[PDB]
Amino acid sequence: MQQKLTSPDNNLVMTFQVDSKGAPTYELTYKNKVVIKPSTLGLELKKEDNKLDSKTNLYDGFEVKDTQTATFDETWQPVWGEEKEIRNHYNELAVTLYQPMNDRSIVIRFRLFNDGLGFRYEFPQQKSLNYFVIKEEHSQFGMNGDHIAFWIPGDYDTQEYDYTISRLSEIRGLMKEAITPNSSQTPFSQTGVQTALMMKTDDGLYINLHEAALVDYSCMHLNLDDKNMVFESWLTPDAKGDKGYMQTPCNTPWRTIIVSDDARNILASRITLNLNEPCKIADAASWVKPVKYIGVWWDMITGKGSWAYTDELTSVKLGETDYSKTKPNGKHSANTANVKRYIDFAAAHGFDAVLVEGWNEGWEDWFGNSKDYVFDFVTPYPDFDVKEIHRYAARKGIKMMMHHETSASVRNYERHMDKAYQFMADNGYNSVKSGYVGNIIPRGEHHYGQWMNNHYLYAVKKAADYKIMVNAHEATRPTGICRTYPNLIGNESARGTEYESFGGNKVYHTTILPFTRLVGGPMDYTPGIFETHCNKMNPANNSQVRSTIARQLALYVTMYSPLQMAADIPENYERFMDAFQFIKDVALDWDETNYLEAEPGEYITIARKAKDTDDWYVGCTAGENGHTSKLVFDFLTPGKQYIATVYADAKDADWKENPQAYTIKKGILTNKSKLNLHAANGGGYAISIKEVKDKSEAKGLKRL
Amino acid sequence: SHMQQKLTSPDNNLVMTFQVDSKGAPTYELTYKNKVVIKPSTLGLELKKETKLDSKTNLYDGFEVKDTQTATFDETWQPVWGEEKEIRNHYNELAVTLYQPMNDRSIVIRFRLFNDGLGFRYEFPQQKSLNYFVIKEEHSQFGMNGDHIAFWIPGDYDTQEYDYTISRLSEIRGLMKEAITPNSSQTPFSQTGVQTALMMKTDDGLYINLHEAALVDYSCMHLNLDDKNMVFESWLTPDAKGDKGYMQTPCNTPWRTIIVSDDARNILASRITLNLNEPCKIADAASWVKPVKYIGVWWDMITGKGSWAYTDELTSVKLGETDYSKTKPNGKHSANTANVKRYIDFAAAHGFDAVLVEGWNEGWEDWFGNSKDYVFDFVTPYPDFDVKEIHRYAARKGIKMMMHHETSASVRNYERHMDKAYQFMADNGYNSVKSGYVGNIIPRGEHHYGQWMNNHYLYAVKKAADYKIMVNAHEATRPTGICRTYPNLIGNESARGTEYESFGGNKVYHTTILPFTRLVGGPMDYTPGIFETHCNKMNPANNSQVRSTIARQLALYVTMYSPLQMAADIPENYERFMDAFQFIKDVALDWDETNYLEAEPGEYITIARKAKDTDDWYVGCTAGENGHTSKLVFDFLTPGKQYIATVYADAKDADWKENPQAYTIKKGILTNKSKLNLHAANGGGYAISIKEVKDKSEAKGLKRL
Ligand SMILES: C[C@H]1O[C@H](O[C@H]2[C@H](O)[C@@H](O)[C@@H](O[C@H]3[C@H](O)[C@@H](O)[C@@H](O)O[C@@H]3CO)O[C@@H]2CO)[C@H](O)[C@@H](O)[C@@H]1N[C@H]1C=C(CO)[C@@H](O)[C@H](O)[C@H]1O
Ligand SMILES: C[C@H]1O[C@H](O[C@H]2[C@H](O)[C@@H](O)[C@@H](O[C@H]3[C@H](O)[C@@H](O)[C@@H](O)O[C@@H]3CO)O[C@@H]2CO)[C@H](O)[C@@H](O)[C@@H]1N[C@H]1C=C(CO)[C@@H](O)[C@H](O)[C@H]1O
Ligand SMILES: [Ca+2]
Ligand SMILES: [Ca+2]
Repeated sequence: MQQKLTSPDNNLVMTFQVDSKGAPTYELTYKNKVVIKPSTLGLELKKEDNKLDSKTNLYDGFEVKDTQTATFDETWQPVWGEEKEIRNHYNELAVTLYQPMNDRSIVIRFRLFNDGLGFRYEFPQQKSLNYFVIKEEHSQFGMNGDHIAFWIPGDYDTQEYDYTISRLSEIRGLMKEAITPNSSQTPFSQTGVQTALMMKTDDGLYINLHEAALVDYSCMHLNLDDKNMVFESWLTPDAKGDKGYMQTPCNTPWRTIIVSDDARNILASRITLNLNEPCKIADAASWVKPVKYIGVWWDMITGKGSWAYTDELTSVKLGETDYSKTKPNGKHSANTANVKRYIDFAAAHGFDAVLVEGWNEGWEDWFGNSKDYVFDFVTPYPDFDVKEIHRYAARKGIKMMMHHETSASVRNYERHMDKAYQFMADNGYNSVKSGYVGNIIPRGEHHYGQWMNNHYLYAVKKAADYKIMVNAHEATRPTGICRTYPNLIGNESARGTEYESFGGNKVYHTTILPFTRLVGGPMDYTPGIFETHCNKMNPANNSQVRSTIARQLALYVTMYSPLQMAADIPENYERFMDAFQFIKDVALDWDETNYLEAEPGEYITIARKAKDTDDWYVGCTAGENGHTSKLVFDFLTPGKQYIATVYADAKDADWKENPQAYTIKKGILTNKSKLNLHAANGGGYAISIKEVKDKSEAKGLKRL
Repeated sequence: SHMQQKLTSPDNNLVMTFQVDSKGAPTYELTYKNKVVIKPSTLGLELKKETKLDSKTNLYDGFEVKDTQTATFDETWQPVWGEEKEIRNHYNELAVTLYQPMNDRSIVIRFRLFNDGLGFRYEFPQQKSLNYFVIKEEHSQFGMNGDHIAFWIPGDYDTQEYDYTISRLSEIRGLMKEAITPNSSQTPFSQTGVQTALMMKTDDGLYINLHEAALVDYSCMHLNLDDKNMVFESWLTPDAKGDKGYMQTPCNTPWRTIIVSDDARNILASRITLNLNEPCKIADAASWVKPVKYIGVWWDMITGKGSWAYTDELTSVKLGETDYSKTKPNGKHSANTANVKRYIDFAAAHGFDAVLVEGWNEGWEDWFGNSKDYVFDFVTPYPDFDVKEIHRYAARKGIKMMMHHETSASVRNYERHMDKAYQFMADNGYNSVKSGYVGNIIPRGEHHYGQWMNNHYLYAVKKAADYKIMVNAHEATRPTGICRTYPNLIGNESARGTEYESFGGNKVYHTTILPFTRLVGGPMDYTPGIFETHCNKMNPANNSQVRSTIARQLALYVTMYSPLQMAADIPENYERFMDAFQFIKDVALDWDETNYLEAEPGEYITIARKAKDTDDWYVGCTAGENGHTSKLVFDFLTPGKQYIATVYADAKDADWKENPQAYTIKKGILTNKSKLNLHAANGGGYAISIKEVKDKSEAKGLKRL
């Protein structure tokens, strides 16, 4: 009767069966500890526009018709990632479920790894199941206790919320305050949360609930039954309230449960990526590449500068408004002379590209007007010389990063997309930062519905045809699709550094993101703010970045991404050029990654080996209690000497009272070295460890 | 303030009186020859709100006249194609600037009064307190002076493919249920809602038409009747969230029109709709836009004889995955090279310009009602359709192929494929395309006539113009004169066409109403020309019968104006009646002059037109269930000239139901002194070709008629 699937190491066991009413039921244990209590699986379908009642049932009345098992064990290499190779090793169980009352069958495929379980529903092409609409997916995740969760409010339009750390039973009472103001937001439940969801159990376990390969389907959130402690899939509705237009053969994305008694193993898990389809960009390795950049950006985010060219018009209309006849507001940062200054800085310090926002016509009306024809993505303002900027950047060996804020007007963006990408190709742009700020147009749709998920992928696939890399802000959070389309080098899709200018992010924010948001794909977090007091940029902005300078440096290692921005303005980096050296030195791609220390909400310490080098980089980020590390460099090569530079919080450093106090020490390290470092409140540290290649490097240096 | 204003038509017959009432509501009234046409009616709009009412939502009262400007316009222009060579645009104008103290904002209401009607629109100037706004409801009233007889179809956000109903305004409510027949995509909105291009006949001898003009960047207007006070009010089409228009100043609403006369023929002669549209924007239009007479592989599938699909063995298909080469032909796929060539041969042998082919591309297996997103790619042909060979062959025969772009209402999908689709047309010699939008709109939640889709339809036409492509769009929002601005929009169905004669039939009087309603604003691709009226001969399972005689079908080439005319039957049926087919072969598609000889909505329409750049005339008469007797006087012909006339008429015992294929053909001479008595049978009519004699040899052996 019951089906049992075991992980390769025998530590995890998944038991499957249908109850007495034919409802698919599964459960999972880890080291003999209950991780997932008996939980049901199934979906309810929309009644077909006027048997008709029984057809809506795709949740019970099932009989196990057939079962197939198999084992997979292959290694693959991502174009860019946290390590050179990833091993995909799992035991699989596929259950064919027949539903007599509707004469149709579905398949539930289970893949069990040593670090977690993944499952998905498969809908075979058959006589009685072709086109169908999903009313709701009912995938349950029954918890064995009132765990501690690290969560953000379930929302169909934004994920730019600070995390909350509380018991599952406390979520309901905390939801109201957890939902802060945002340009576009649609919370759905007093107990709804987003994925990836991170939890810590009283019996020493760490559990992460998420999904993988979100394609041709609506984004999954989780709704908590806080009486029975059961999380259940809650999909994003379209403009009519429906949750998915399907056509067999088709599959739902995978649902994942990553678990371990060691928090570091959650970060090390590659289940999400392993469950995605293999790379579909044949020549990816020839053009896809990591990018370290700076940009004309923080000016506008802080309010010092503006995206708009003029402030004298009540509104603008592309093709009618003649900007050449308008009065400059004197705050437009995207002007040729200023852009060249950034290009100079980028070239002088080894950066790959320079982002510039506010370069094109239309910014006057970019915010909250639900404007359809808001941008054309190709017409520059009078003070932005596309060709001259291109000429200069190219001569300096710098690439300009295109900016495509859509103001959430999606049909408008698609209509202009080919011309926009061609414009990029014709003017030397091979990477683009897109955005979707505001309520979606078509009006009625949400940012994470099936409709928009299709758009985001459409944009990435078309970009691949033009050999363009994409960094999409406000898009649906990643679920590992980067394996399939490596040109998607980034997404924000979470609360980033920009909010440190909008009131600030919680001190423990970066000690949570790697356990949640980063599972499924890198984030364009835009770290590197040295002048943490925003009033120095804009007197009217009293927001303060909750970090020390040393912790900002650490983020280049603790916030993984092949796309890394040094977000502050050149002048501020010039004020602390000694600390800036770490940002200049740090790599963007890795051959190896060692998670040294990890505890969600408290601290994260990671060491990574730069790809194709013998150099290592270390970073530690900590919460309000700071953190003391006892580092052991036994991961370094035996018999080798290393030049180590330690960027750490000075004594009494503090994110609030003394954020710019840091020390820099240079010495020698070997695999026998041990170091004690203390991360302050909202602080951390960064270490560059370069293999000695010449005696004339250790001169005057002593062992640390 | 500001004593009521008076606006008069050039001929003094119409008078529009405007005044803001005691509560600040803009009010207008209209009289024709001292008879009330429009009783005091208010104008204004309610806006969407951006513990108490927000005054900003109020754009209907609390106004005061701040300024007024009058002007007269009198200019003549020439359409690329039309019912006559030149159109005179002559009106007296009154523009009223209305200031709203409570919101510190102003709007303008512009009135244009012609000898045959009134047009008005709202204008929203760019200003400090009015920039971006959303319309909740437009409140344009049209107060009737009585319980008039109306020729209407159910107000609907998704379809206009309904038969007309003739009833008193007070009877609409009780007839609505039965007037709403089954359709693939329909959204009725009121028990007393009707579609615009509403025709009425009053007890005191007036004919009134209510409609709109220049429907651009705005939601389609329908009319909702208050049958207790007989007041019609603008009812716009909602978007997926229920809103009725996203506006940004400066902007204007489309024009609202009231066409009136005591002579029904003058309703047909009115050019107010076209005159209110913006002038042509296609500079080189004359060099590529041209009328098209065509036939097509079409009726086969409409009747069920053939299929659009290539195979019947699949539960569904997925473009790019389904390999049609490995599928079994269903043996009913009409869109195959050899068959298409037969049509091309026929088109060339009889002087047609183009051949339409439907079911040529992959995907038709799932085209109907699945709300399928990636339903077509508009470029990949089925295994049995050789695009290049057909192009070479058609070119060799002097024929052009008409592209078919059924979208199955999946709009984002069509837009994503549009440039490649139009480029494919250009690369393969297709200069015209018949598009379609069958099914509920995708994005799901939108309706066929909302602001969103109206934008799409125009987007498709404007892009087509860049490719020098002409468009004929089925299921799109009904026309409002935009063809003046974009002459490449040579057609729309957007009403119940001949296809329904195969779906149970159209009412016998249908074609005696369309010219008074649907045709106001633009031509219709009605696809006339069915000679074998019994569909069971095409498909035994189809017992539908076309409600027409053969002679009436010929008449439609003159009474259903269009620069795009199809001869819808299959070649074999035209072969059976080649003598009658001669009229379809001879009739012109564009005209220098049009004379409306007889006209009564629901009963009969008789029209005479002079072919452009010729001295030849064509006449047609279409009648309802009571038939019609005409006393034709050919004084519109040129004095002293001889004409070779061929009369195609119903036999004395003809009847659409019992004897539809009984006709007579007479050839003789006509002069401006000639007179003919003709009788159109029940559901019948007649057609006449009148060619000026160019060589005395042509009149040899012929006598005067
Ligand atoms: C540019 C940015 O705009 C939006 O951010 C808004 C926040 O969501 C609001 O909550 C609000 O923040 C205010 C605080 O609530 C308030 O307590 C005080 O601290 O002042 C804050 C600023 O007024 O206002 C924010 C600005 O409107 C939007 O939600 C966010 O996603 C946008 N960021 C993206 C857009 C662009 C432009 O193309 C890029 O520069 C960024 O990289 C994107 O991430
Ligand atoms: C092709 C055509 O399909 C749709 O027409 C459907 C009618 O709207 C329905 O009411 C229904 O008619 C049936 C009668 O109700 C029933 O009493 C009996 O008489 O049988 C009739 C036929 O079954 O079914 C019709 C067929 O599904 C749709 O509404 C209509 O707009 C469509 N016409 C356009 C589509 C194409 C294809 O690309 C072109 O061939 C035509 O030119 C278009 O006008
Ligand atoms: Ca953002
Ligand atoms: Ca149709």
